[PDB]
Amino acid sequence: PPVKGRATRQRAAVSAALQEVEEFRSAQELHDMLKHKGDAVGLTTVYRTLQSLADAGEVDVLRTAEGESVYRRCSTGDHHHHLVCRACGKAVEVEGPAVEKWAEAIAAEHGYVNVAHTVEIFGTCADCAGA
Amino acid sequence: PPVKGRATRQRAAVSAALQEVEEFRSAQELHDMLKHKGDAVGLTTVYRTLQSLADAGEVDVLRTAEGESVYRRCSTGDHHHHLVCRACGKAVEVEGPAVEKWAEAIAAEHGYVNVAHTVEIFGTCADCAGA
Amino acid sequence: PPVKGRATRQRAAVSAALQEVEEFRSAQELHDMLKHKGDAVGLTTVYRTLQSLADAGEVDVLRTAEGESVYRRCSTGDHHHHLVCRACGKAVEVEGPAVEKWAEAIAAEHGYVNVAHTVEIFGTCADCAGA
Amino acid sequence: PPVKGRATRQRAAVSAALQEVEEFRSAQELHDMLKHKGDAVGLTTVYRTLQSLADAGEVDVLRTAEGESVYRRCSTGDHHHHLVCRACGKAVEVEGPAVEKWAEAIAAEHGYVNVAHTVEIFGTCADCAGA
DNA sequence: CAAGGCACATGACAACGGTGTTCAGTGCCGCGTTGCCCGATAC
DNA sequence: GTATCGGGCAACGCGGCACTGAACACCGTTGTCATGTGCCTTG
Ligand SMILES: [Zn+2]
Ligand SMILES: [Zn+2]
Ligand SMILES: [Zn+2]
Ligand SMILES: [Zn+2]
Ligand SMILES: [Zn+2]
Ligand SMILES: [Zn+2]
Ligand SMILES: [Zn+2]
Ligand SMILES: [Zn+2]
Ligand SMILES: [Zn+2]
Ligand SMILES: [Zn+2]
Ligand SMILES: [Zn+2]
Ligand SMILES: [Zn+2]
Repeated sequence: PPVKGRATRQRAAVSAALQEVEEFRSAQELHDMLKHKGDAVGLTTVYRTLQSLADAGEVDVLRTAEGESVYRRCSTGDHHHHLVCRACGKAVEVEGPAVEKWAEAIAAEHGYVNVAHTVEIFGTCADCAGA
Repeated sequence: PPVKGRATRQRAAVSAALQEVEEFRSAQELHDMLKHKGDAVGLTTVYRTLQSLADAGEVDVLRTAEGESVYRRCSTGDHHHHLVCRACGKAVEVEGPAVEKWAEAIAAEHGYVNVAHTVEIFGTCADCAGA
Repeated sequence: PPVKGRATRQRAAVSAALQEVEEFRSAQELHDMLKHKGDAVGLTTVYRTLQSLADAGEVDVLRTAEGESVYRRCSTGDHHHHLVCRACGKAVEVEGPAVEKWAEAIAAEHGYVNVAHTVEIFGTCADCAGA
Repeated sequence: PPVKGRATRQRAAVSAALQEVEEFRSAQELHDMLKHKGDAVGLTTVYRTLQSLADAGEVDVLRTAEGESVYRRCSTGDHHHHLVCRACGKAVEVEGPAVEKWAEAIAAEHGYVNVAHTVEIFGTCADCAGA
């Protein structure tokens, strides 16, 4: 995820960290990892870099029920929904043509000016269910 | 809106406000409406009664971008999703058989033990765009 | 370390950590220890409690060369001075009456109506020098 | 006022401004003085040249309560402790042998390999007390 | 019907855990500059 | 042989834009203390 602005070690390090993690992680959880790495990127810098890469669309952003937003790096450039397990903290990338068609059809039925479908699935995997 | 908690004048006043407005409203906004009525239900009372109704199932919960939870009363007890306009705060109930099937299919392919899917569409109204 | 206002678990949690620690530590450093302890006090909560305890005099505060203030609970509330080992991150309490008298005499020569005398020492122990 | 860095017009201007002031001055404030003179020396250049002079020991430094760095040029080459009035912002150099001996003695019994003793006094002068 | 018996209730505070804004302070990549450094010069 | 002269010069200056460290501010939610309101047997 190349940052749009002039490259610096801190922004490059957060970009590398997003590639290193394949799970949705909040800024506080990522900043703690970078502090343990010894990179020295500040919590405020981690917030600014995560927001810039997410605005570019390089990293996907999701919100939990608690209201804490989480950011993950996605291999697929194309838009897709996600099935996420809270216990794993990891998400699966899946895209639905039918759900997208249903959202457009619902917008057509109500004559809504624009469509911004937000389909997200939250389920726990069998491995986490086992204890 | 039947409330599981012991019956009191305060619970009835907030329940009346929920029935009065179909559109999603924040707990603070509902408290302000009760203050205007003269019911003067306490903010700590409005927050507790809204949350209690939600666990019972009388009210449905949604997340505004600002991150403030909003509560509305729904006539139908069947599973449904909401097509809501952020600009006008107007919510219309929408149901799709295909979205249920797609969510079930993603859960089945990944073999997650328990899965619950939350879906909503954000669009402006044709009347709203009209000037 | 007591806080003047009504006590809560979070105020007690930061106070317990300051009593447990025998060295000066920053708000961010103390917060990471508490997060691992599972107390779950927020960084803003760590800052508000630390500042209140320091005002009471329960915890003595020293300013580091970097400029990030570090807080520690001293053995006695009596006035004293500290010699800090940078490698240890811990200090030894030593007070000189003569230095206070010297500061008072020179302050009187200055003509100051009232004066505040502060002394700090930065060094390293013989054991810390060995590597 | 010698500068370790290669001599140039900008370095001549910052050194002259430091010579003119006999009180602790913020690096940004010295830059403000230089633009007022019309020297138009760069702020980044003012910061690096002040740091080089401080490393040389030509101009002394003090850490303020806010934590910003202030630089004062001193007539006396020999070591001393600055008594800076909080109200005036001006410092009079006073040296005490006893405080140095006390710091050395406590460090020696503690067994510290090396120690640096720093003493600062802050008070309002009788003239400043007058209003 | 009213006093008791008891509970659940309320509300006003007193708190808080996120994410966002000021800073002095410092990366950076272009510029410039200065005493040195040499090659002449025609005498 | 000296000496002043033009010009190049490469290892260094400079400045402006740009971006970063902690400490601090906001805002929807509560956790903790007290008391008035509601009902049920017992009289
Ligand atoms: Zn994705
Ligand atoms: Zn989609
Ligand atoms: Zn799982
Ligand atoms: Zn509904
Ligand atoms: Zn559904
Ligand atoms: Zn609309
Ligand atoms: Zn102490
Ligand atoms: Zn003292
Ligand atoms: Zn040591
Ligand atoms: Zn000095
Ligand atoms: Zn004064
Ligand atoms: Zn001394």
